[PDB]
Amino acid sequence: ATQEEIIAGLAEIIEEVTGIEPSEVTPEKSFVDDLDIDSLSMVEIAVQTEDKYGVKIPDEDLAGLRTVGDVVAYIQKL
Amino acid sequence: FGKLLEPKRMARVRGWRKVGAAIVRWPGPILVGAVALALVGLLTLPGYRTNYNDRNYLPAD
Amino acid sequence: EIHAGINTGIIRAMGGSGSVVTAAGLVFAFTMMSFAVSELTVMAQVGTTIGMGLLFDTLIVRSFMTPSIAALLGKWFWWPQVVRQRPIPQPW
Repeated sequence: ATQEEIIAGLAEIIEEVTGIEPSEVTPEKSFVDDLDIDSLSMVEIAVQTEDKYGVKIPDEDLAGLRTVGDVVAYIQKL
Repeated sequence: FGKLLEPKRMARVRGWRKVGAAIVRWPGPILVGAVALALVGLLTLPGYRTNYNDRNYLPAD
Repeated sequence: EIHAGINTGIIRAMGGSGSVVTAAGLVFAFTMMSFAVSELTVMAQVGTTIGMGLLFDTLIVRSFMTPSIAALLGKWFWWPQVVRQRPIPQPW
């Protein structure tokens, strides 16, 4: 499915960025409550996604997404 | 020979990646802020006087 | 580190090398700044000038200004070479 492949690509990104294993990165938990993420780490995720897997997430919209399911849904709706 | 040079703790690389991404996302405002501090440094420069007397650069004993 | 995107190159080279250059600058700068307690005034002046200049160069120029200019000029930073802003977008 497209959803699981996008989750796999994002999980590879989050593995490279903040050192969190892909096994328990699931779309059923949030970023800042469970993975202990920062605001600037969202910028890291955004920039790495822009270069590696070309798709545009603008400014002032990283804060709109809170869970991994929200981010993968945001990617697949484009 | 032994177990001497090994990396302990991972906290500086993550922070410097964070400030690098901060630079990348907003290259406009960070440049104008940095050059603003640069101008604050530079406006003092044209008023500058030297002293060729070393008598005032030594103790008095 | 250009080939996998230009500005991911900036973040990756920053995390790889800014730490090392800032560590070297900070050690040398504080070693030069400890000269300020000398009773010889001119040596204290030279040490304080070099130390304060190296804090300014390390902390606000090389850490904030130069990567900002590199990220603002973009692919025109490497002229006459023909570099690409992003790689070909790989599939999922």
